[PDB]
Amino acid sequence: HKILHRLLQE
Amino acid sequence: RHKILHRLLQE
Amino acid sequence: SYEMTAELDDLTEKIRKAHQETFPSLCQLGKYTTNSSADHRVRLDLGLWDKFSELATKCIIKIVEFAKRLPGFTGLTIADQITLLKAACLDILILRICTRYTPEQDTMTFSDGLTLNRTQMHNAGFGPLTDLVFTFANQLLPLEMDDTETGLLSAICLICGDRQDLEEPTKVDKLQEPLLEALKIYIRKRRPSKPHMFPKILMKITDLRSISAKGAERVITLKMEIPGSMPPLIQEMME
Amino acid sequence: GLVPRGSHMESYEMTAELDDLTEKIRKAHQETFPSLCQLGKYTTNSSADHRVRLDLGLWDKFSELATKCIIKIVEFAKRLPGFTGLTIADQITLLKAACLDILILRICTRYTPEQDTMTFSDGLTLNRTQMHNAGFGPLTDLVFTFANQLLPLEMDDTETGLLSAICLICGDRQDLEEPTKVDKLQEPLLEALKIYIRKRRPSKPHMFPKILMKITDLRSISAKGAERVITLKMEIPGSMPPLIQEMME
Ligand SMILES: CCCOc1cc2c(cc1/C(C)=C/C=C/C(C)=C/C(=O)O)C(C)(C)CCC2(C)C
Ligand SMILES: CCCOc1cc2c(cc1/C(C)=C/C=C/C(C)=C/C(=O)O)C(C)(C)CCC2(C)C
Repeated sequence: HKILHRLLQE
Repeated sequence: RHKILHRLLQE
Repeated sequence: SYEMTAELDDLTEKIRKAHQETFPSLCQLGKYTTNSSADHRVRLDLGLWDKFSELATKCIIKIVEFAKRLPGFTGLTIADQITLLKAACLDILILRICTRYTPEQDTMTFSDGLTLNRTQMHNAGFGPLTDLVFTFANQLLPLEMDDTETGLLSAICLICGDRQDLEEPTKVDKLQEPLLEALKIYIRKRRPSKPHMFPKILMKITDLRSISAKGAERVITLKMEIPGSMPPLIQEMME
Repeated sequence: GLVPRGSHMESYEMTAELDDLTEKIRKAHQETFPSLCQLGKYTTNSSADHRVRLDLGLWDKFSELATKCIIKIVEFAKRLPGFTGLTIADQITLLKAACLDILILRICTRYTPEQDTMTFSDGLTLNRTQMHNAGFGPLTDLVFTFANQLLPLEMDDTETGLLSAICLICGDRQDLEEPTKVDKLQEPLLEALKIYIRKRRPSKPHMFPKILMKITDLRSISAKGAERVITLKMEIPGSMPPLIQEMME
């Protein structure tokens, strides 16, 4: 979940 | 068509 | 004697009775087991499929009897009565079998007492849906729903104005409203120290509908694995 | 002008904390999902005439818009109070579980019944056959029927946002690390919704359970969305947009 994890920690 | 359900309803 | 309280108690009572006289409770059943493929999962055990689909057929007959006892259900059009039974059949079957789950043995018990373990439930035909159904049956056990809640939930699932192709969806919508009100008053009477039990219990239907959708897909794959037709009543309900 | 005197003017208790939560959910929804009245509509003529297997042209637009709305749903989630207080694993688990459900709810609030159309966040407006050809396939009629069933509830942005929030913040999702903390987040969301519905529709009492049941319809539909992901994967050349795959895995 590379994208999702990035959007969530963004 | 199947007959069972209608016969069960009319029961 | 406030009027709607009186009417809702009348409704609550006959739905508990309808569920009780069409679905024996776990403590009333003399359990027995079978050793048919109970230790390893297989694609299908034909002997288990036969017994299980026979017991399912008999419970669908009881589900029809249950529906005929719901107030107003036989006031709907014939085609709507048929459409609602087909659309809720698996929902109510799932709900019923989950009230028959024994956690320590990891078993489900059918209305003749047959008690199958998780592997046997798989081999009988659950197949890939097995853990989902068993997981759902463990999530319901803490709630400890009685016959009234299980009957009301089954009625709510059956009398549902959002099913495709009803001829009088509005009449069915209205018929569902006292069922929702009766469940809410009953939960509040029974679980006083519990705030949001009405929404919690109600949205368990969400799980039912998900599982039941998956069970409709399972029927398709099962037909390719059974060297024969399913019982005709199951064929009719699953169209 | 003058507001004439009615009869039996409703009383309600103080619910100041839930009032503010209600306002926050409303703003979060509005700011991550424009309303139909604030969108400038436009059509295409691509395969508006008859149903096809997949309009490969409409699917490009639909999937890109879908990508963008998943981003908006992550933004909406981050604005619900407490959501970012959950572990990242639970945030991901909650979003993956509810994404398609919320996206269905959102697109059904963009239904224009007279025209039989749905409108996307850039204004793109497709009729029923075009929604079919865009990738809805055998689910078109089910989604359009849900959208019609929503109309008599006359939901507004507050109820739509609160229902989305409740669908996302659900302690029942499998593989949650702190499912009890998620349950605590959800309880005031259920309360706010119940109080809002009472205040807005004082003359219709059954509306809270009736609106709650719509979630159970959403799950019936998104449960079939998985099966469609696999059908679509075989019809499209090349890959599914990667964020869509992360949400459907
Ligand atoms: C998704 C999984 C759900 O479980 C089921 C799956 C299926 C079926 C029924 C059930 C249930 C819940 C049976 C319940 C029987 C009872 C309650 C018997 C009894 O009290 O004696 C039928 C209709 C037989 C065939 C198709 C599949 C395999 C999909
Ligand atoms: C996880 C991604 C979900 O998005 C979708 C993906 C899919 C579907 C619908 C949506 C929805 C409901 C999109 C809504 C977009 C909006 C509301 C756009 C906007 O505001 O601009 C169906 C047709 C069910 C089949 C499966 C796939 C994966 C192709």
